Amino acid sequence: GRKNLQDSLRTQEVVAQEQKDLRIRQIEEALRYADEAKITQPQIQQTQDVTQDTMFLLG
Amino acid sequence: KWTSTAIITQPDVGQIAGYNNAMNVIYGQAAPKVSDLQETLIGRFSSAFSALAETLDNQEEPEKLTIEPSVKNQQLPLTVSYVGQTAEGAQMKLAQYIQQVDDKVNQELERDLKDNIALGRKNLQDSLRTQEVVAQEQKDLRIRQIEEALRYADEAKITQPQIQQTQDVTQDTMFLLGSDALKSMIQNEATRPLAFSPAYYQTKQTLLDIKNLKVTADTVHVYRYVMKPTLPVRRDS
Amino acid sequence: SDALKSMIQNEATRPLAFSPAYYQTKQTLLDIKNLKVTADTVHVYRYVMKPTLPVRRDS
Amino acid sequence: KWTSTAIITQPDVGQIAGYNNAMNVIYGQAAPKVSDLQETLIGRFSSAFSALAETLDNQE
Repeated sequence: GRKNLQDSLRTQEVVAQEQKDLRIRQIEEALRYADEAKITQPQIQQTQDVTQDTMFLLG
Repeated sequence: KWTSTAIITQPDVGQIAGYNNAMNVIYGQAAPKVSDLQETLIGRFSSAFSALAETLDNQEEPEKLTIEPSVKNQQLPLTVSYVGQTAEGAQMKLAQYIQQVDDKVNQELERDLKDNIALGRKNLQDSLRTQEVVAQEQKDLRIRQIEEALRYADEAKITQPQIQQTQDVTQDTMFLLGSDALKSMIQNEATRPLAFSPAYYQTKQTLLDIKNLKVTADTVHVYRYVMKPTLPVRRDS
Repeated sequence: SDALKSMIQNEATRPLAFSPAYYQTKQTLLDIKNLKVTADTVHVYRYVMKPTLPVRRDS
Repeated sequence: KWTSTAIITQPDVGQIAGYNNAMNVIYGQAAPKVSDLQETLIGRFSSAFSALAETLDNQE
């Protein structure tokens, strides 16, 4: 069971890394788009946990 | 010449639990039923036992293996008996024959289990492939709406925010976000992350577990020994 | 007016309004085309007893 | 001269399940009911088993 569990935790890290890498790509695309739109500044004085779609408000 | 006896009872309930879980995943909604699994295991043994017993009965040899309920001393379950021509031999053969039948069924169960898995791999692989197409199509439509919106915006005379807070909205209203952001999305249309169907991601989770999966079908038994074969002092035939 | 003109100018393209029947049609088509079944590993019988000892009589 | 016997019982329920589930879910009122699937499988099993026996008796 412990051998299984150690394997499972290992495979799971690989899936996490792939997702982590994909989100970082979406962030790289969002920056060029935000500059292009002419938002190079915060549209809110606040900061919040924010999805890709509403991300642009961060500046 | 000499009758050696052994006493047996029920299946090992625990051992099959993993076979039952796997079977539920593969078959799913269609329903493999619990009932049919009990019938498939019990059937491999039944059919196989009867045949061995059959072969022994027909030959003009005194090698007679029989089953009926009989008493132990403290439990009444099934008593199995074998008549051998030497006492030591009746005890050895009886052990060997119950076991040999255990091995036969376990190999038939392992064999069917393989068959279940192979059917599941064709089905998963085909579903996964189909699911991507529908998602990519739906996506291609949403991209089209982003294009339509841009055209609408350039006519509408809104090229910049009429709404300060960004949100997702359909092509008729989208233009209010402003043309400039819309122009970029179209320009970089290809890189955008691919859309997933609620079914698709589920499929991937299931496949992901399936490769991890542990299951037994070589150490399962269909009987347990209450009394293991003993050396006889009975000269009944 | 500005939006309303754009819609008329690009009248042809406009999305299609679809009934529940459309989604049911694609749903049913997708589902038959995946399906697989059994064809030789299916039995409709079980043996309580495997053919046995000939010394019996019947008519 | 010498007669062989076998004893049989119910169908293997899990294996037919898919055929029945798919059929009802996809078609609805339009193709066979769970009852009608059942009736049809047995009507077919029963007519064939009996027909082999019938031909066989009639032979001497």
